[PDB]
Amino acid sequence: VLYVGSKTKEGVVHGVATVAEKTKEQVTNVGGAVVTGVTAVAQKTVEGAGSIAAATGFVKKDQ
Amino acid sequence: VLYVGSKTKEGVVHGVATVAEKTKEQVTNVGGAVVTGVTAVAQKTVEGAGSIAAATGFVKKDQ
Amino acid sequence: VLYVGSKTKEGVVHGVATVAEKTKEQVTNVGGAVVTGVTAVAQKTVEGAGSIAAATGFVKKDQ
Amino acid sequence: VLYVGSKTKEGVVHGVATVAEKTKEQVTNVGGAVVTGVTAVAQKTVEGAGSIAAATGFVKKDQ
Amino acid sequence: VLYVGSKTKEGVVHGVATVAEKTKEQVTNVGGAVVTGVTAVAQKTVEGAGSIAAATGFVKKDQ
Amino acid sequence: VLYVGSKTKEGVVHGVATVAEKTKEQVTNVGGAVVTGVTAVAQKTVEGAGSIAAATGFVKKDQ
Repeated sequence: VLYVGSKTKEGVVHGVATVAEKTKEQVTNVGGAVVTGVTAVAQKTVEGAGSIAAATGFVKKDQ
Repeated sequence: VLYVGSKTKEGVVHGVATVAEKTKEQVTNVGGAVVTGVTAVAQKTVEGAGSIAAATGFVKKDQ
Repeated sequence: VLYVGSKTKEGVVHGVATVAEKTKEQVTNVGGAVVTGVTAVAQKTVEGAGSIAAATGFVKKDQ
Repeated sequence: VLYVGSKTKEGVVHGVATVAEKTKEQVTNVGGAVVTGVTAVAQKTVEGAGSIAAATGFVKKDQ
Repeated sequence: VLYVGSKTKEGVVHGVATVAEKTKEQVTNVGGAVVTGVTAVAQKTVEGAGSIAAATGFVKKDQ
Repeated sequence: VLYVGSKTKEGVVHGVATVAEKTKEQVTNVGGAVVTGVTAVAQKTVEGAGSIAAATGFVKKDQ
């Protein structure tokens, strides 16, 4: 018995109950980015950059 | 018994109950990006960049 | 018994119950990108960049 | 326009999301009654006795 | 316009999200009554006795 | 416009989110009554006796 990786739990979501009552919901975007309504998300990365809900703007490079 | 990778659980979502009552819901986009309504998502990456709900804008490169 | 990869669970979604009542739902796009309504999605990548719901804008390269 | 019975809603269940993870579940009965696991039930009675989940025991009448 | 019964809502359940994780669950009954696990139930009665989850015992009548 | 019964809401349950994690749960009954786990229940009665979760014992009548 070495158990280098034994019974683990990483990057895990469980047992989520959610209600959302909304009569009106609007999103208006003119350029850029909008991220809305992220729920019950799990991720695991090995040797990388992990972004869950990352809104980024204009990425310009002018020479 | 070495169990290098034994009984694990990574990048996992389980047991999610969700209700969403919305009489109206609009999204208006003019250029750029919009990400909405991501639920119960799981991902695992090995040697890579993992993005779940990533809205990015204009990626320009001018020379 | 070496069990290098034993009984594992990665990039997994299970046991999801979802209700969505919406009388009206509109999406208006004029250029760019829109991603909406992603639910119960699982992915695993090995040596790659994994994106689940990634809206990206104008990717220009001018010389 | 009299609208004696207009747009009503009585004895109604709507928009229910439910998850139930149970590895083991036993019921042992020796006489009597057992009622278990009633979900999302609606009833309307007019001039009567309405019982949804009513477990009753030995109803004896000896003379 | 009299609207004796106009737009009403009585005996109504809506928008319920529920999760239940139970590794073991036992019920042992020896005579009598047991009522368990009633969820999202609606009832309306007119001129009657309404019981939702009513466990009653031995109803004896001896003469 | 008389609006004897206008837009009302009576005996109503809405917008309930519930999680319940229980590794073990036992009920042992020997005669009598047991009522457990009633959630999100609505009732309306007109000219009657309304009981939601009413456990009653031995109802004897001896002559």
